[PDB]
Amino acid sequence: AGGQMPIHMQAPKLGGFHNPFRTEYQVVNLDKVEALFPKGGKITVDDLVSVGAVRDNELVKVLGTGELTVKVDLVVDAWSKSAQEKIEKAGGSVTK
Amino acid sequence: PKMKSHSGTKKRFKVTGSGKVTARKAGKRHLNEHKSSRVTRRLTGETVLSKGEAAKVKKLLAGHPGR
RNA sequence: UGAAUGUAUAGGGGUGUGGGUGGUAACGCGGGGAAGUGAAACAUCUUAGUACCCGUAGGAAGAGAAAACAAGUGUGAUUCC
RNA sequence: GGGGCCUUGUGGUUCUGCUGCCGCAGGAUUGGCCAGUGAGAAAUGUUGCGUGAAGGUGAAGCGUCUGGGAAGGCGUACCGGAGUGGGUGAGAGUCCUGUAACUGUAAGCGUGGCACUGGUGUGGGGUUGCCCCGAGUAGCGUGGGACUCGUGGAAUUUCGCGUGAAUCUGGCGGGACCACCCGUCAAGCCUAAAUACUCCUUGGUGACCGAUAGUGGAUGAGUACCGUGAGGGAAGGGUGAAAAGUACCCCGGGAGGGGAGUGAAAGAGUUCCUGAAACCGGUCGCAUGCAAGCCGUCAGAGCCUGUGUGGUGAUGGCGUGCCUUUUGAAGAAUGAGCCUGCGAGUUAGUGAUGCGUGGCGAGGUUAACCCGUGGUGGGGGAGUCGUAGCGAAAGCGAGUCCGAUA
RNA sequence: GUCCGAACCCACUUCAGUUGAAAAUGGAGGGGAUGAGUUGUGGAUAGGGGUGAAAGGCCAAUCAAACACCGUGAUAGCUGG
RNA sequence: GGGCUUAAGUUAUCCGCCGAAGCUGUGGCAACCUGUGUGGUUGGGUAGGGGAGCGUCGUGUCAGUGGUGAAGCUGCCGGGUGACUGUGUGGUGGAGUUGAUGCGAGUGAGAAUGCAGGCAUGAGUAGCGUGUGACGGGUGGGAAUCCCGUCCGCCGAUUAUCCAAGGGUUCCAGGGUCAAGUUUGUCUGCCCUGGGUGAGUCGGGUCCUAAGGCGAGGCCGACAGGCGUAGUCGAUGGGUAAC
RNA sequence: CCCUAAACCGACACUGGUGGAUAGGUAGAGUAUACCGAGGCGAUCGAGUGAAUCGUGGUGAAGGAACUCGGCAAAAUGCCC
RNA sequence: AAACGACUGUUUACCAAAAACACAGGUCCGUGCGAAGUCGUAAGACGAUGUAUACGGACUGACUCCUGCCCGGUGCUGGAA
RNA sequence: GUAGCGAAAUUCCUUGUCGGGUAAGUUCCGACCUGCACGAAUGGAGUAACGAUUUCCCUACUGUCUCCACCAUGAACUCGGUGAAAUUGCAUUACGAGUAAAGAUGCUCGUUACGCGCAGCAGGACGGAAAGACCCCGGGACCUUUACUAUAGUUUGGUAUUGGUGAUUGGGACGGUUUUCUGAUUGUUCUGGUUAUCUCACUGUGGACCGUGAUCCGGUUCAAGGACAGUGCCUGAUGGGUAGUUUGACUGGGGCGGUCGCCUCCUAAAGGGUAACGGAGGCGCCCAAAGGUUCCCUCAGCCUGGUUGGUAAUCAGGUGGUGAGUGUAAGUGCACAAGGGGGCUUGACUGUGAGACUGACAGGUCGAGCAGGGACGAAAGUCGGGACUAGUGAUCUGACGGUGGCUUGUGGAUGCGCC
Ligand SMILES: CON(C)Cc1ccc(O)c2c1C[C@H]1C[C@H]3[C@H](N(C)C)C(O)=C(C(N)=O)C(=O)[C@@]3(O)C(O)=C1C2=O
Ligand SMILES: [Mg+2]
Ligand SMILES: [Mg+2]
Ligand SMILES: [Mg+2]
Ligand SMILES: [Mg+2]
Ligand SMILES: [Mg+2]
Ligand SMILES: [Mg+2]
Ligand SMILES: [Mg+2]
Ligand SMILES: [Mg+2]
Ligand SMILES: [Mg+2]
Ligand SMILES: [Mg+2]
Ligand SMILES: [Mg+2]
Ligand SMILES: [Mg+2]
Ligand SMILES: [Mg+2]
Ligand SMILES: [Mg+2]
Ligand SMILES: [Mg+2]
Ligand SMILES: [Mg+2]
Ligand SMILES: [Mg+2]
Ligand SMILES: [Mg+2]
Ligand SMILES: [Mg+2]
Ligand SMILES: [Mg+2]
Ligand SMILES: [Mg+2]
Ligand SMILES: [Mg+2]
Ligand SMILES: [Mg+2]
Ligand SMILES: [Mg+2]
Ligand SMILES: [Mg+2]
Ligand SMILES: [Mg+2]
Ligand SMILES: [Mg+2]
Ligand SMILES: [Mg+2]
Ligand SMILES: [Mg+2]
Ligand SMILES: [Mg+2]
Ligand SMILES: [Mg+2]
Ligand SMILES: [Mg+2]
Ligand SMILES: [Mg+2]
Ligand SMILES: [Mg+2]
Ligand SMILES: [Mg+2]
Ligand SMILES: [Mg+2]
Ligand SMILES: [Mg+2]
Ligand SMILES: [Mg+2]
Ligand SMILES: [Mg+2]
Ligand SMILES: [Mg+2]
Ligand SMILES: [Mg+2]
Ligand SMILES: [Mg+2]
Ligand SMILES: [Mg+2]
Ligand SMILES: [Mg+2]
Ligand SMILES: [Mg+2]
Ligand SMILES: [Mg+2]
Ligand SMILES: [Mg+2]
Ligand SMILES: [Mg+2]
Ligand SMILES: [Mg+2]
Ligand SMILES: [Mg+2]
Ligand SMILES: [Mg+2]
Ligand SMILES: [Mg+2]
Ligand SMILES: [Mg+2]
Ligand SMILES: [Mg+2]
Ligand SMILES: [Mg+2]
Ligand SMILES: [Mg+2]
Ligand SMILES: [Mg+2]
Ligand SMILES: [Mg+2]
Ligand SMILES: [Mg+2]
Ligand SMILES: [Mg+2]
Ligand SMILES: [Mg+2]
Ligand SMILES: [Mg+2]
Ligand SMILES: [Mg+2]
Ligand SMILES: [Mg+2]
Ligand SMILES: [Mg+2]
Ligand SMILES: [Mg+2]
Ligand SMILES: [Mg+2]
Ligand SMILES: [Mg+2]
Ligand SMILES: [Mg+2]
Ligand SMILES: [Mg+2]
Ligand SMILES: [Mg+2]
Ligand SMILES: [Mg+2]
Ligand SMILES: [Mg+2]
Ligand SMILES: [Mg+2]
Ligand SMILES: [Mg+2]
Ligand SMILES: [Mg+2]
Ligand SMILES: [Mg+2]
Ligand SMILES: [Mg+2]
Ligand SMILES: [Mg+2]
Ligand SMILES: [Mg+2]
Ligand SMILES: [Mg+2]
Ligand SMILES: [Mg+2]
Ligand SMILES: [Mg+2]
Ligand SMILES: [Mg+2]
Ligand SMILES: [Mg+2]
Ligand SMILES: [Mg+2]
Ligand SMILES: [Mg+2]
Ligand SMILES: [Mg+2]
Ligand SMILES: [Mg+2]
Ligand SMILES: [Mg+2]
Ligand SMILES: [Mg+2]
Ligand SMILES: [Mg+2]
Ligand SMILES: [Mg+2]
Ligand SMILES: [Mg+2]
Ligand SMILES: [Mg+2]
Ligand SMILES: [Mg+2]
Ligand SMILES: [Mg+2]
Ligand SMILES: [Mg+2]
Ligand SMILES: [Mg+2]
Ligand SMILES: [Mg+2]
Ligand SMILES: [Mg+2]
Ligand SMILES: [Mg+2]
Ligand SMILES: [Mg+2]
Ligand SMILES: [Mg+2]
Ligand SMILES: [Mg+2]
Ligand SMILES: [Mg+2]
Ligand SMILES: [Mg+2]
Ligand SMILES: [Mg+2]
Ligand SMILES: [Mg+2]
Ligand SMILES: [Mg+2]
Ligand SMILES: [Mg+2]
Ligand SMILES: [Mg+2]
Ligand SMILES: [Mg+2]
Ligand SMILES: [Mg+2]
Ligand SMILES: [Mg+2]
Ligand SMILES: [Mg+2]
Ligand SMILES: [Mg+2]
Ligand SMILES: [Mg+2]
Ligand SMILES: [Mg+2]
Ligand SMILES: [Mg+2]
Ligand SMILES: [Mg+2]
Ligand SMILES: [Mg+2]
Ligand SMILES: [Mg+2]
Ligand SMILES: [Mg+2]
Ligand SMILES: [Mg+2]
Ligand SMILES: [Mg+2]
Ligand SMILES: [Mg+2]
Ligand SMILES: [Mg+2]
Ligand SMILES: [Mg+2]
Ligand SMILES: [Mg+2]
Ligand SMILES: [Mg+2]
Ligand SMILES: [Mg+2]
Ligand SMILES: [Mg+2]
Ligand SMILES: [Mg+2]
Ligand SMILES: [Mg+2]
Ligand SMILES: [Mg+2]
Ligand SMILES: [Mg+2]
Ligand SMILES: [Mg+2]
Ligand SMILES: [Mg+2]
Ligand SMILES: [Mg+2]
Ligand SMILES: [Mg+2]
Ligand SMILES: [Mg+2]
Ligand SMILES: [Mg+2]
Ligand SMILES: [Mg+2]
Ligand SMILES: [Mg+2]
Ligand SMILES: [Mg+2]
Ligand SMILES: [Mg+2]
Ligand SMILES: [Mg+2]
Ligand SMILES: [Mg+2]
Ligand SMILES: [Mg+2]
Ligand SMILES: [Mg+2]
Ligand SMILES: [Mg+2]
Ligand SMILES: [Mg+2]
Ligand SMILES: [Mg+2]
Ligand SMILES: [Mg+2]
Ligand SMILES: [Mg+2]
Ligand SMILES: [Mg+2]
Ligand SMILES: [Mg+2]
Ligand SMILES: [Mg+2]
Ligand SMILES: [Mg+2]
Ligand SMILES: [Mg+2]
Ligand SMILES: [Mg+2]
Ligand SMILES: [Mg+2]
Ligand SMILES: [Mg+2]
Repeated sequence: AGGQMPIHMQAPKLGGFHNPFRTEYQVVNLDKVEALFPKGGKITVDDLVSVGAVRDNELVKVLGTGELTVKVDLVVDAWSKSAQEKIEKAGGSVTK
Repeated sequence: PKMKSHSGTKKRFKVTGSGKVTARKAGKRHLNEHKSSRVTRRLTGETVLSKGEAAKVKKLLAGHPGR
């Protein structure tokens, strides 16, 4: 920077740490679930969301931005509270 | 060969979902007694870089997504 | 054969049993090990265990058959990509 | 785990000593599951394969035209498991060498593999009572080194100096350390393959160079030459299809030339293909000895030529080089004597980041490697980017974080 | 380690040379000339080292760290292209 | 500047003209904007940004072409807005190469006190390295510079003679005059061919040791190596038989 | 065969450097110097011409350092008894 | 006649030959011998086949007359509450 | 600062002053002392002899000169032969006064000049030769030292090599004298300091002997040392002997001096901004009140009267609007007071920040409204330090307190993260 203390020295270091064993949840939304299983997907699974798109060999958390007018049984790894509430409101369920 | 990323840039700069470059505010590590609570509030946040500084940081990060 | 000397050894006298000496472009292994350079100076650091050097191979060498990994199941020598 | 302690099992035996006239071991042509020239506790002859080094066979065109010469033109046939090349007086599938295909290899120290010969040879179950399981080692301290780790919370590993253990109810590892759990059994050794390399050998290849390039080196090249020495280190390729390299004559001491011969060409004559520029001259046209010229440019008479456009240019106007570097250069700032040749934005990353363009598209894409000895094609989705963000993180999630479920 | 003075060794002054006859000389003089003299042959000391009656002198015709090769296409915010 | 007051000086005022790549007229080119029949605006330019091209070499493909003459070189006559060019026409030359469309670059030079070669400028100029030569005759294509002779001059503690070191055939005879020789050259220390060096006693070795070198074992040193004993080399010396 | 060099060391057929031996006559102390001997050379571009000028020597009236930074150079002195 | 150096010598090969170096003489410090000192990692070696009248280092520089005051600072030597 | 010496190889002033020498003497040489800034082994003062040393004088002598002339020669010059060199953007390359990068053959205005040679001379072409050797800026090298950081070497102690036995001195174990204890202890064991002994550790040494008929080396032995020394490792000191390097910039060249961040004013041209080694000053604090709030008050000066008492202390009356005052510079403010005084207090808060100001950025500044929990006030309301603007330092690294997010098999620990 010409001898002036450069930005990458004047800015303080963002401290913190990384979790050595952090796992990342592949996330699928209710919009996507409705769009890719419109005929009232009875039992969606990890393999089904993978053949659609979830980037398999990972945990397959489902989130809840959307409407989900159909009844669906997700059977996935973890889910959000709003997603679960919408699913039982529509008449479906989650497992695992 | 692969281009290494700048270590200080990795440790100091973040990239948001919309491509904004943000750093931590400077001047709050010590000598905080004379500083009012208003000054500490101004210095405790997260600052968004200017366009030129953000471009320089993005060049320094060899595609590293920031901390 | 056995000194000083006692044991005996060193040494001495035979015999010729086998091996060695030196060369070699690159690659190997073990060891010694810079500086210019970069850091816009510079000493930590870098360059780099590089250049060079010593010893020493083989057709390849080194490594190699878990006093290993793994993390809750498991994998099952080493080398190389 | 092994030894020990036993319940059994050794290849069918001639029939030897010992332990107890039980059993154990030596024994001997003979089975033999096997196993072998390997690292494997070892290493000694005869017979079965294609071949490398050399070779052998190896297809099929004449006629006309122009030419010094036919491979070219024209006509017309042939071969092809052969139309890859390279030669031949010019551009050849059938002229030559070969090529395709097949074949031979006697020989090798031959080599590889097979048979034989020959040489070498089993365990399972129970059992703690005992016995053994690699010591100046492992650890520890200290001074250094290697590990992402630059002494640190410093594991693991290593060298020097000290100190120095347990040994199965044991040792070591799982990043200080302890416990438990899981793994493992150091301080003895040997091990093919995948990997690295090319002084060499053989064959082949090139949107590689073509004599200032490519090796320093196309030639007496590591030579000439330079240096006491280590060492440094050049330059010089081309007649023609064939020397047919110019007989003989003339001027000349020769050199060289003039005739003549050879040749398609000799102004291809050896200093030899092509023969550029600087540079040096002969001849012809015009101008030029009253003139002050960055040398040009515009105007322009005359002369020459007319191949009716070109050459030259009296005389008038205007006009201070090129480059570099500079606020500013014709500058008395820098560089350039001249020509010819050479001499500086390249290349590599499944690098970073844009754009153009093409493909596919909520998907896109493979890397290594495998197959194609037939390539540029196919496989390979391990990975990787996109698919949700926010937070130091646990985590939560169209939200998240600071905050008091503000 | 006397005196004068050839050879010999030296190098004080001057002139010439200074694209020289010569990358240090020539002409004219000048100092030493039995001494710490001079010279031949062979040998010894080697680069952060040598040797030096000491000038940083000399070490193969440029020495405040020789030469050659190598690291190496060192680096140069500078100059040129 | 000439010259000017008889203004061609100063000043007020009036009427004309000259005068630029400015403006206008006319012809061509180009960029951009605009509704897209029109038209409008614009086009000096260094550093620098963007866009579109020329030429060279290699190469895929197609079309070809070439001894009835390719490349290169060199005239003339033409062409394009530029790099450049003609499918015009000769000359030289003797084996390749053109157009279209892609692909790949060792792709363009006037400068670097750039590198290599060739060649100018200074210039027929400076110099030709201490000096004494003259003449008669000869040789020869050619003579101041070769040979012979006669005069003359020079050196003479060296311009003589012989060794060592070093050089290496230069020595001798014959043939030669491209090069070399600071000129000429018939001449040469040059070139070519052939020839020439004879030792029991001379100088070295076969004998000896000095300085110093190397060094069986050995001692020392991580390695590499250092030193050194016994020894063994090493003249510049000792020893050694001819004039 | 050259060898106080045209043959060696200096890039040269280079007014430089190069160790040792022999070394006569006359004048002289002398191996200085002059002219000669033994012997060897005439030197490796010449021919001319009274230019300035530069180099190298020579002479000088009267004066005698007035020159000049300075008696620089030259002159004088010089040998033997 | 003055300055400098006592003297003969030595020195910047290639701009300085001197008043600079050396010198004989002087003083101080070290060294009892496997010396101190020096070269070397070491062994060894020089010193020296020497032994304090010797050796090494430092300064001074023939000779004559002399060489004053200061131990606070620094160094050296000795001492150790 | 003595002897001695002194305008000196030292004396700046300076050609000091006087004396000698010359017709004339900044030099000379003899004196003076006013020694800018002599001085006693970095020796002081002298000194016969010596010197291609430096300086002055006399004599002789001369072309050194007045003042040059002449002679001969090697070049020069002409003819024949042979035949370079540095240099070179160019060329048909005048002068004058101008002009221009401020010194022109080349530009302007004029003047002069037929074309070409030969021998000469050096005023110019900022002539040629050497990318200035001075200066500055960047880099390097070597040198120095009480620069920094290291190191060879030298030195200290520990420990290993390294053992035997003693005394002489301190700390416990340990019981059982004292008196668990202010004070004494002894014996039984253990452990330091110091010191002397002993000797097939070791010393590379003095003698002898052997390997051998060897000044190396080794072995045996004697003598002398002796657990010391030596060496390894660890450790403190020393260490320009050696090595790598650092040693700022600004600047009317550099050095010296001064300056470097922040605040106020002027320059600054009536917004903001605006440079100089321009002109003036301040800051690196202070205050638990000099902060918050509420209520109250008005100053300085002047005039008159008054014990001590004066120009001016305290008091009275009159006058007096800002001229006093403001913790601290200056400006802008403040008398409605932001100036003076009393009461009660801790908002010198926690979570925040709509919206703006100002910088290239880092950053700097203001801030309404809200919640929590407070202070003051009857309330309205005000309070996130101070009338305002200086009183300050990014990041890294480390530290303390809190928190408990993470922790490499698990649980701890440890480490880290957050505040
Ligand atoms: C008295 O002031 N005058 C005017 C100067 C001067 C006078 C007379 C001289 O005789 C010399 C000099 C200058 C020096 C310069 C020296 C320099 N060097 C020492 C770094 C240098 O750079 C070179 C060079 N080769 O470039 C030399 O020539 C050099 O060494 C040398 O010799 C010099 C001389 O001769
Ligand atoms: Mg800074
Ligand atoms: Mg903190
Ligand atoms: Mg705070
Ligand atoms: Mg071998
Ligand atoms: Mg370094
Ligand atoms: Mg650096
Ligand atoms: Mg740098
Ligand atoms: Mg192996
Ligand atoms: Mg296995
Ligand atoms: Mg055939
Ligand atoms: Mg035909
Ligand atoms: Mg074991
Ligand atoms: Mg361990
Ligand atoms: Mg350690
Ligand atoms: Mg490390
Ligand atoms: Mg450890
Ligand atoms: Mg763990
Ligand atoms: Mg192995
Ligand atoms: Mg070549
Ligand atoms: Mg060619
Ligand atoms: Mg060539
Ligand atoms: Mg040679
Ligand atoms: Mg023909
Ligand atoms: Mg021709
Ligand atoms: Mg030719
Ligand atoms: Mg030709
Ligand atoms: Mg005329
Ligand atoms: Mg004119
Ligand atoms: Mg300038
Ligand atoms: Mg110029
Ligand atoms: Mg000029
Ligand atoms: Mg310049
Ligand atoms: Mg030039
Ligand atoms: Mg050029
Ligand atoms: Mg996957
Ligand atoms: Mg004498
Ligand atoms: Mg001599
Ligand atoms: Mg001299
Ligand atoms: Mg001269
Ligand atoms: Mg004398
Ligand atoms: Mg020698
Ligand atoms: Mg000096
Ligand atoms: Mg030299
Ligand atoms: Mg150096
Ligand atoms: Mg390197
Ligand atoms: Mg460079
Ligand atoms: Mg320049
Ligand atoms: Mg016009
Ligand atoms: Mg116009
Ligand atoms: Mg117009
Ligand atoms: Mg334009
Ligand atoms: Mg225009
Ligand atoms: Mg441009
Ligand atoms: Mg044809
Ligand atoms: Mg071509
Ligand atoms: Mg093409
Ligand atoms: Mg090029
Ligand atoms: Mg060119
Ligand atoms: Mg050239
Ligand atoms: Mg010429
Ligand atoms: Mg002439
Ligand atoms: Mg001339
Ligand atoms: Mg001439
Ligand atoms: Mg001449
Ligand atoms: Mg002559
Ligand atoms: Mg002659
Ligand atoms: Mg004759
Ligand atoms: Mg004579
Ligand atoms: Mg005589
Ligand atoms: Mg011979
Ligand atoms: Mg011959
Ligand atoms: Mg010869
Ligand atoms: Mg001869
Ligand atoms: Mg000739
Ligand atoms: Mg002849
Ligand atoms: Mg002859
Ligand atoms: Mg013998
Ligand atoms: Mg000897
Ligand atoms: Mg040996
Ligand atoms: Mg002998
Ligand atoms: Mg001998
Ligand atoms: Mg002779
Ligand atoms: Mg000679
Ligand atoms: Mg020679
Ligand atoms: Mg006589
Ligand atoms: Mg004589
Ligand atoms: Mg004679
Ligand atoms: Mg002779
Ligand atoms: Mg000659
Ligand atoms: Mg004449
Ligand atoms: Mg005379
Ligand atoms: Mg006369
Ligand atoms: Mg006279
Ligand atoms: Mg007279
Ligand atoms: Mg007189
Ligand atoms: Mg005078
Ligand atoms: Mg005068
Ligand atoms: Mg004189
Ligand atoms: Mg005389
Ligand atoms: Mg005196
Ligand atoms: Mg004096
Ligand atoms: Mg003297
Ligand atoms: Mg003396
Ligand atoms: Mg002398
Ligand atoms: Mg000498
Ligand atoms: Mg000299
Ligand atoms: Mg002495
Ligand atoms: Mg010693
Ligand atoms: Mg000795
Ligand atoms: Mg002295
Ligand atoms: Mg004292
Ligand atoms: Mg003292
Ligand atoms: Mg002391
Ligand atoms: Mg005076
Ligand atoms: Mg004075
Ligand atoms: Mg006087
Ligand atoms: Mg004294
Ligand atoms: Mg003193
Ligand atoms: Mg003094
Ligand atoms: Mg003295
Ligand atoms: Mg004295
Ligand atoms: Mg005297
Ligand atoms: Mg002298
Ligand atoms: Mg006189
Ligand atoms: Mg002449
Ligand atoms: Mg001539
Ligand atoms: Mg002017
Ligand atoms: Mg003028
Ligand atoms: Mg003019
Ligand atoms: Mg002109
Ligand atoms: Mg002339
Ligand atoms: Mg002339
Ligand atoms: Mg001139
Ligand atoms: Mg000049
Ligand atoms: Mg310069
Ligand atoms: Mg220089
Ligand atoms: Mg110079
Ligand atoms: Mg430096
Ligand atoms: Mg140097
Ligand atoms: Mg010690
Ligand atoms: Mg000890
Ligand atoms: Mg004792
Ligand atoms: Mg004893
Ligand atoms: Mg004793
Ligand atoms: Mg130093
Ligand atoms: Mg230093
Ligand atoms: Mg460095
Ligand atoms: Mg600086
Ligand atoms: Mg500066
Ligand atoms: Mg200044
Ligand atoms: Mg303003
Ligand atoms: Mg304004
Ligand atoms: Mg400004
Ligand atoms: Mg108040
Ligand atoms: Mg506070
Ligand atoms: Mg806001
Ligand atoms: Mg502020
Ligand atoms: Mg509130
Ligand atoms: Mg209340
Ligand atoms: Mg206040
Ligand atoms: Mg207040
Ligand atoms: Mg830092
Ligand atoms: Mg793990
Ligand atoms: Mg907080």
